[PDB]
Amino acid sequence: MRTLNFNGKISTLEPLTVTVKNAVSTSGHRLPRNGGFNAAPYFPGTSIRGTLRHAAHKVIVDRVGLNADGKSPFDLAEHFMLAQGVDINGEAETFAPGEINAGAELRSKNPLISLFGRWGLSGKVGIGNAIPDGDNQWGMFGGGARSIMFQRDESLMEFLETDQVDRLERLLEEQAEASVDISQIKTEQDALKKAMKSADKDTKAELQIKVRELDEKIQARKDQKQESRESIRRPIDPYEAFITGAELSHRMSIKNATDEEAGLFISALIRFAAEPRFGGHANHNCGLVEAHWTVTTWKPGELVPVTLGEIVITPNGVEITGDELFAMVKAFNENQSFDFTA
Amino acid sequence: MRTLNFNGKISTLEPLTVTVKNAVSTSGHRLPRNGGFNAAPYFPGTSIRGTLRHAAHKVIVDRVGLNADGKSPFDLAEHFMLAQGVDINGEAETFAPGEINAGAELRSKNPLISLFGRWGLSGKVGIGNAIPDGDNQWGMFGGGARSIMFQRDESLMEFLETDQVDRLERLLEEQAEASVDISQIKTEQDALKKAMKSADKDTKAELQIKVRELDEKIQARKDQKQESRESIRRPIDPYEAFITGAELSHRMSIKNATDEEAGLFISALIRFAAEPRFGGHANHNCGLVEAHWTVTTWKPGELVPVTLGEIVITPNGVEITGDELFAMVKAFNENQSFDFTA
Amino acid sequence: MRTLNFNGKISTLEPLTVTVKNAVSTSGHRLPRNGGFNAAPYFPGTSIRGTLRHAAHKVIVDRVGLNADGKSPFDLAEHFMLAQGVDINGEAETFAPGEINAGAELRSKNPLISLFG
Amino acid sequence: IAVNPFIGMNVGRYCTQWRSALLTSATLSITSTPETGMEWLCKALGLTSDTISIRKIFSPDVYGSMKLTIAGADFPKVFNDPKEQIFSGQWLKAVVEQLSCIQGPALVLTASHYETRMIANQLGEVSQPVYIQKAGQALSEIIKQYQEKPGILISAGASVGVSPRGENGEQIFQDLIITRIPFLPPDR
DNA sequence: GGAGGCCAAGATCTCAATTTCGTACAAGAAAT
DNA sequence: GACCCTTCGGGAGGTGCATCCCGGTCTCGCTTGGCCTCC
RNA sequence: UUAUCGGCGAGACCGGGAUGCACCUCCCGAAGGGUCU
Repeated sequence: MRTLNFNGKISTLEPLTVTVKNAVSTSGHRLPRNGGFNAAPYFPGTSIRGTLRHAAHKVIVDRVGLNADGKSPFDLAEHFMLAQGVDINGEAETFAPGEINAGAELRSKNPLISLFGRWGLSGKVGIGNAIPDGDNQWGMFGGGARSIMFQRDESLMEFLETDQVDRLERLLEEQAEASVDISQIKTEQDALKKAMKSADKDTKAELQIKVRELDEKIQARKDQKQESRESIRRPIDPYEAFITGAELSHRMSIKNATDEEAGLFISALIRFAAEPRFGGHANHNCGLVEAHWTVTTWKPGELVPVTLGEIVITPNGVEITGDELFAMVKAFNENQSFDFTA
Repeated sequence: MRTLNFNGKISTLEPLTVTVKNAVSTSGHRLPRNGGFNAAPYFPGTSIRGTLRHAAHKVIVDRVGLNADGKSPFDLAEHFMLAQGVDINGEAETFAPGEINAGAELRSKNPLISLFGRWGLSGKVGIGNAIPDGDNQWGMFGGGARSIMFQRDESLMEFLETDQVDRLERLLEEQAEASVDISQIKTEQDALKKAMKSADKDTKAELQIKVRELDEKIQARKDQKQESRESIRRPIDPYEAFITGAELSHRMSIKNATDEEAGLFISALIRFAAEPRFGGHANHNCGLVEAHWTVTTWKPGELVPVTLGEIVITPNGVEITGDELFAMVKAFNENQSFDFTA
Repeated sequence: MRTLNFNGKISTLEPLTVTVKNAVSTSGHRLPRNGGFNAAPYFPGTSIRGTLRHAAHKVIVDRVGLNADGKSPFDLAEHFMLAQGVDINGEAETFAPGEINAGAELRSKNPLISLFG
Repeated sequence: IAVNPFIGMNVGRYCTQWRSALLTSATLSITSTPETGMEWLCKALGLTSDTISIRKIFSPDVYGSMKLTIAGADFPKVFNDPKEQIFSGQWLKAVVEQLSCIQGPALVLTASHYETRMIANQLGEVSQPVYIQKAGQALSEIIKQYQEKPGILISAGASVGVSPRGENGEQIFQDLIITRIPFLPPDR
């Protein structure tokens, strides 16, 4: 068992963005911040870890074998336990505290669960956050605005029947009237939210009620729009993302990694390199990354770690250089004693 | 169902501009900057995605065809769903447990919606940002000034009756005195725009109220102009655009692309190549591009990608290389089982 | 409804200049540069578009013809709309309902506004 | 050039290479403790305790007298917005108010010549002659302008170990107004 | 067949609730 | 083979629209006998 | 320092949709000239 540290950089091919419920607020979309509003945003280790765990789950599904017409020989409980560590059945063998070698048999038979952990079983893999290199390297990408297709180019209107043209007329008049009414209501709402700043606690209750009621008024005003519930033409709030070519330092660790588990992890990185996507806004191709990792193992009691090799994920291929990385991959590919079932 | 990466370059035959609301400010039309204020501007992947989505929508409209008068069988809501992914009828539920397996059907029947997703359906296509290769490949274009026709050319005066010449006289005197009045109140408004700078918050908001009432005074002075509500002679603010011949690296991805969806994408690229216009400023012919893409596939688990072919879009034609791209295009053209009434 | 691409060359019979307000500075009159100080200057598409729009306006007033005194039937507002593209009476609004599907008919009736917008 | 490559290391060997280098200053300390406060010398030139001959602070006990008046937290914020270098007007009014309340010659050490110019502009010269250090001027000219007629001397920068002392030598400014701590700009 | 070794029950409950560091000057050279 | 003399003034916009929603966990800080294996 | 001793821990992709676009001529005026095998 070796402790492998993948220390390396994620270069950004297309902006790297993520919406975490914690970070974002009503002020707009913000990246998860390194402890403060005026801090360097980091790409969370949670998103990277989930992407790699799903890549490893697909690696396992491929490695066992797609039988039938592509259906994998795994139930839904197994897929959830392998990819998210949640047992829907509850039949997962909960290791009562104090159990010696907790899950050692499960770790030996399920290298994936050993790597990415479960409830009551520590995951050997720790996927750290990707911290950017240098000031800036983040920006408000996306954005823009929905425009009515038929108000932009008139040729598409030759493809619309008369009744559909009158439908568009009614839809736009409805959008305008709803916009004016909702905007007046929102002006009242933001004046009320300005009255928050005069924060007398006794008033705050009456203001939260008097603003959530005005937001229900907004919802009801939208609900009576026969043609379109939502205004079709509207500016898109931009999302904060790491710019293209941004260098994000990444640290990943596998504690006490067997050659089988480390080979599974390297195969997960290999399959991730096919679709090296991190985060969301994949409609704008956000998340495409090329990443290079230096694998260094550290024998405990030795003052220095030794370098096993380098994993380079690039659009031109995966360069896994190093005798020990290939040894790990071959050992994982050649071990037939993994039970991923219940 | 394989991943296709279109990695390639967009060369700008004419300047390539866009005004995205967040990027633009009181200064004027400015490209999104790829980070901070001074970072290298990029052409939004949102604009490219919208242009290609509308090209694909027109491709599908032609493929289904038109009736004798030339209208399309698609309803207005179907058009909006196809080219913007908005249900005007409001039947798109976000996370309804009954759509969990609505995916494969809605994909194989509607390759366009599968490519460009909707509210609840992830788009298979990710259209990334066009990032310039070199530096100083952008500039301020369109700098001009609208000038009175009859002052630049004196012949047009002989085309106007006496009363119309007197109307032009009144309009010129109106522009002159109204503009000196507007200039006086403007230099007062920017004098106190400079004055708020060193102002406490109370007096800050007081000077912002003074600014908004001098703005309403601007509007009122404009109203009083009976000949014209707006001035006729004025310097047009230039817009920021990528230079002619600028090389922009572009990355587009089709995740898990089936043959028909990829063929629809290639047909969309061809139809966009009929009018290779990106962005706006259609006047000044801005947006015309010559783009070449290397389509590469990456089977998950493989260490290298395989270059299926190249899609070169030039003003002299569209060249598609590789048997695979042709096979995808033919598969899309020969798949008659698309029901786009989703 | 066919898209025409006029791809071609302008050979300069006599020196071609333009005073773009941005491009000029207190240093001196400089042609609008294609990005940065040291790029290759271009002749703006705005100037060519204005020249061609005034040419088309003169074409249209010539085809409509002139009365005995030689005054075009159009008014000042119509001239400004046809060549200058500015509304004197305020009859121009963006994204307003009612003009949906009236644009095609107006374009057919007014080819000048159709072309130059 | 800069200390980006840790150029400091170089000069550190230089001090070693001589028989002995004696680095002294009136301000060669951050704290009153030698080994906690001189560690910026222990960390910038690269000289370390082993090679450091001594690390000490010598302060007299009875040297002069001093009354301290400091602005509290409530005092108006110096910069309404520091980035574009705008000084909040409330702080300007407070500073001029406290400057005019002085009944004798004083030495105002502002941080920037820009601060010198704004404070001079905001002052109504109600007090005895106000002497101002123009941006990029020479202090000693204002020094000898000030010896002939002591008054209020607003001189940013300056200092570098100088003092507007009189002719025979005497403290000719009972007050010294440090308007703002000269906080160095952020250097990306 | 008495020693481990795992597993279920025992009736009750205290208590508490959040909005953005630092903004310059010099003096003085045998040069990189 | 030495200077000349460096121009004004215009005029700087108008609107539209700012989404829908998920779904917020297990624990456990002690002792005892009952039952089940089993050296 | 009214004693001595005690890692709190293990799992989770927040993602899914959008062309921001639509109009403008920046032009109007001028001799750079005269001297010397």
